[PDB]
Formats: sequence, structure tokens, C-alpha cells
Amino acid sequence: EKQIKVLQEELQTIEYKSCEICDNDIEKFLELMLAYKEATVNLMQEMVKSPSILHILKEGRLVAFRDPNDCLKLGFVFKVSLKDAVCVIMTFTKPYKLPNGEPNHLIYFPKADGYRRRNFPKFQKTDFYMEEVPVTAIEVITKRKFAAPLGKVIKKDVAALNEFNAETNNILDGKTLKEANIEKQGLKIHQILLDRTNIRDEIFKLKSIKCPNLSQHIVPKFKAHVIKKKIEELYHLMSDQNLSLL
Amino acid sequence: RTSYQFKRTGLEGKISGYKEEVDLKVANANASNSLSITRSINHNQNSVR
Amino acid sequence: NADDAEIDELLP
Amino acid sequence: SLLAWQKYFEWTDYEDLDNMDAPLIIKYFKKFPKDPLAMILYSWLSSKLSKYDIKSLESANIEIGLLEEEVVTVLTENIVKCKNNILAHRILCQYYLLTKEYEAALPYIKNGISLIAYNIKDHLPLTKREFSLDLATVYTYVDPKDHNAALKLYDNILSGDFSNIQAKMGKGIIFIERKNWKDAMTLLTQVHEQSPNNLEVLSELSWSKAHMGYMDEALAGLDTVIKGIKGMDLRSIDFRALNLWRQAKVYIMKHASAKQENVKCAFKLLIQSIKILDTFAPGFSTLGDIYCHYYKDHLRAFKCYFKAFDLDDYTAAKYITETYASKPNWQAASSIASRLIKGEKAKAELRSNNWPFRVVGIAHLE
Repeated sequence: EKQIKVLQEELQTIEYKSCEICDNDIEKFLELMLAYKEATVNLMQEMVKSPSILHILKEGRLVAFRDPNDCLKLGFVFKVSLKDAVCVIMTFTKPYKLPNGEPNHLIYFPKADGYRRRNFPKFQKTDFYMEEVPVTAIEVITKRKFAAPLGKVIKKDVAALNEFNAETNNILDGKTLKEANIEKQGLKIHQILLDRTNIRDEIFKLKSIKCPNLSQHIVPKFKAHVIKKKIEELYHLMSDQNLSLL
Repeated sequence: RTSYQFKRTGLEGKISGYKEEVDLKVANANASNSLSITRSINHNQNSVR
Repeated sequence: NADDAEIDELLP
Repeated sequence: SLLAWQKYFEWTDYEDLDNMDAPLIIKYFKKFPKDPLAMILYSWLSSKLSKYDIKSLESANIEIGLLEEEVVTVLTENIVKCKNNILAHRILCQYYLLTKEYEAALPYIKNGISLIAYNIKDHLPLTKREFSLDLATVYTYVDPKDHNAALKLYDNILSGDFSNIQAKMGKGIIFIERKNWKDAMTLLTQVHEQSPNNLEVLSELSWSKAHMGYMDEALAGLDTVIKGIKGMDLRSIDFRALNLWRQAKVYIMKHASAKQENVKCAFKLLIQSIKILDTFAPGFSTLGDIYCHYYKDHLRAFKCYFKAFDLDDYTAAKYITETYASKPNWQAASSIASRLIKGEKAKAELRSNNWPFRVVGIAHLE
């Protein structure tokens, strides 16, 4: 109970700034994209139960995934290991940190031009490195794929790296990132995708999304939800004691 | 504070060699000062009662 | 050989 | 009227659904597009799987995956709405087992057999025979627990009808998977004599002939099968891969009884199969077998077996575990053995060989 009281005191001191732009349905919006993220994760695990994912996630596809520190970044898939359920993805960017030094915790809806321009109008690029991304962390798979070989880029062939840079630049210019037809994997995949689309339609039906400062209005709500979840997790009491023979 | 550790090599599981290492287990633990099941046995004491 | 080359080109 | 057309369509039993009067379906859908059975039939016609050609009729009046979003959605809606329709259940079951959906089709086949029992108690066996065939195929594919029940069902079907080659080929498949080939040769020879045109029938006939005795024309039997495919669907691609694997297997089998042309030819066939499939685990398995046995190479066989096991397998797992354990690397060997045990796809071979449990125990001990 000492830790519970400490966490209660910590959450009591959290500052809030309520603006009419994001005061109507902010909590419902938070519940909605948390449900959307859960459904996407469930789809991701259920999509790795069949070897057909190799043809879907073949080498060279551009995919957006969330790092362990919640930052969404783009990369190119190179190899897929089904035994470990892990993939090695060639990244070429930096985490999209907030100006004050925070990560963006919202959901990136594909094929949403206005939403994308409001929340992610700008991005940054840097050098490339190899990363072992768990398959769970994958957020969205883009239809556009890098057809050029990656071993040449590893060997740093001049023409290969120049073409890779040109493709990266023309991808970073236009930000559409439409869906890759992915329902063909199976019936469970189709059902989870239908649930995801239903949740997305419901979250789009809300009028609290029009504010361009959603990155500056849901951070307190997100922190409150995280603290409440942590407290509820710590709330376990498996002991069934007597205190009657004392 | 040292002991042998025996190593195996092969699918049949035959011991191939041994090395002297450190053991992570007080040192002289008997029935008078320890509650661990790995403490020493006093065979001069009654084993049933 | 051509066979070994093709095999290596198909895998790692 | 709507009622008369609905009753006529529900009562018009078809030996095969592809022989239905497609212009009649067009007329009925134009008249009553709202009927759930009408939209089910329209989705069946629109499906690439059927023999119908909607575009020609109207003019006269690469990834892995086969199911269609519209057809699945429409059939799900109709099965949620109706709960009682012989034709709807039959179409849904056909789409299920054609889309390689056996487990998901079991409750729907149970509902269909309940409806056919309702009709029997309220009697053309043309639909009952088709539903029994569907259930027997589901038992044969999904389940070695229901194999005996499916075999008994096949025996009853053959005794009562003796006019369907599908039951004969299913019994032949059951006999092949149980290593009971003696009846398989007779059944396959009889079927081939009945119709020496089915490419798959010739494939199994040559397979059974090659497994013992005659190997001369067993290789050439698959030639008319591989050459006559000319297919572009996923099913066609995997059937070509299976035929190539079968011909390579029987080819090395005949080569079993200095010479290296046979090994080279089997290698080329397996390489072509792997190229046209890119996920065909038995191809990698056979390549690793050849590399380990004849070419006396280590790294190539290890890589082929590793790919085969990652995609899928007792022999590949044993080879990889033996390779790790001799380094020694007990963590990786423990991982491979634990994956093999937890897979539950090799429980038959784990009742006689005890190396996986010993490997896991040794890795814990280390």
C-alpha cells in the first residue's frame, strides 16, 4: 500500500490544461485507439502462425514499426525468422521525438492525408543500421517495396546506394502509405482486420479529431491511463489471511 | 569454495571433460544452522526420528 | 558448380 | 413468384453445382436480388473457382491466398440470417473445403447433416452422398484420430454406391498414408483403367508402382502429369511442385537399385521445384538428404535442413540438433528440441526415439 499511496500522490500532482478543442471526447478517443492498437497487435501475432507471411513480408518492403521506446519509424525488411518470430529490418531514420523530447503515442492511420499532415507533416532521415525488430512491434506494412538488392547496399555499390537514396527521398516526399489484400492470409486474419476497420470507422466518427494539437492534448490523459493501469496491476492481493487467531 | 563441473559433448550425452569453478551455495551448512535441503547430513544422528 | 551456385543464390 | 423460385432452387438437386443453369441464376437475381440464396449463388458464380463465366453470359444475355472478401462476407451474412437452407449449407461447405478450410467447416457440416436428417424425417440421396463425401474428406485431412471412422465411411459409401471415383481415391490416399500399398496398386490400376486421363490419378498410380516392383514407366508416368498442367493458380503451382518432388523421389528410389546422372537430375528437378515454390519444405528436405548422403557436403546440407525445419520434420530437426550438440551448443540444441516437442507434429516418432528429452535435460543440467 505504500507504493499505491506514492503513485496516487504522483498522479495527484499531474497538471492538466483543458481546451475546448479537445475537451469533448478525448477519453473516448483514447479508448478507441487503444482498442485499435490491441486489435492490430492481435492481427500481427495471428499473421505469423503460417509460412505464407514470407511471400507477404518479402525482402525489400517498406514497413513502419514502433521501437521499444514507443517511437514509430520506417525501415526495410531484410530477413524473417519464424522460429524466433523476429525480423531484421534495415532502418534509415531517427525516432520522431517531440520538440520538447517526448515520443508520439498516437495511432498512425494509413491513407489519411489530412490526419497525416496534422500529426506527422515533417520527418527526419539519418544513416542506416541493422536492427532485430520483434514481429509484434510492426505497426503497418506499406505496398511500396524496394526492388533493388540489399546486399549491394551492404557492399556499398555507388549506383545501388544512389538508387536507394533516391527511392528513400521520393518516398519521404509524398506521405500516403496506403495498405499493402492482406486479408487473404486466413479467416481469423479477416475477422481481426474487420474488427480493426470497425474500430477505425468508429474513431473517425468522432468530432474530437479535427484539432491539430492532438499531440498536445492527450499526453496528460495517456499518462493518467498508464498510471492507473500500473496501479491496478500492482493491486494484486493473492493472500487470503485470517487475522482472527491473533 | 570450488568444485568440478562435468561437461558433455555429443547427442548421446557422454561426459567429455571437467573444469574447476566457483559454486554459488554458506559454505559449511549443517543441520544446526541452515534450513536448506542441500545442507550436510549427520549420519551419526537418527535418520528416522 | 552451377548447381551449387543456384542453391546458394536461392538461400543465404 | 419468389416462393416458387426459392422452392425450385432448393429442390433442384445438382450432381455438381457447376452444371446449374447460369442464365436462370442471372434471371432470378435480376428478379429478386434481395434473396440471401440469390446473393449466395451470385457470389458462387463470381468466384474464380467455379466453371461459370459471368462476363461471357452477360455479353450473351503474385501472393499466397485464395479466399475472396466479398464471397466470404456474403456467405457469412447469409448463414447468420437463414440458419436453414440446404443449398446455402452445401455452397458454404464446398467453398470451405475448396479453400482448404477443414476445421472451420466441421460445425457447418454438422448443421448440414442435421438439416438433411430433418429432410429425411420429413428423399433424394444425391445431396446426402455429397455431404458424406465432404465430411469424410474433412475427417481424412483434419484428423490420425478419425482416420478409421473416415475409412469406415468410405467403405460404406463404396458398398452403397460403387460409382464414385472420389471415394476410391480417398481410400487410396488413406492406404498410402498408412503404408498399406497392396490394395493401393489395385485401386489405382482400376481407376486408371476407368479413365487414364486424370493427371493426379496417374501421379498416384506411378507413385505406387515405383514404391515397389516396377520402376521403368513409373518415372514417365509423371511426365504427362507435369507437362499437361499449364496452370497459373496457387493450387496449380503447388501441384506442380508436388509432382516435381514425387518424380525426384521415385527417381532417386530407382537410382537406389558410381553413377551420378540420377543424382544430378533429381537435384535439377528439386531446384526447379524450390524456385517455382520458394516455400516448399519437402524440396529443401530432399535437397539436404541428397547433400548429406551422396555429395558428402556439410554446410549445404545444414542450410537446406535449417530452411526446411524453419518452414516446417523429424529428420531435419535431428540433423540440426546433432550439428549443434557436437560443437557443443546446448542452448540452441535445446531450443530446436523443445520446438520439435511442443509442435506435436511428430509425436509418432517421439514414442521410439528419446533424444529430444535427453537434450532438453542435458541443457538444463549445463
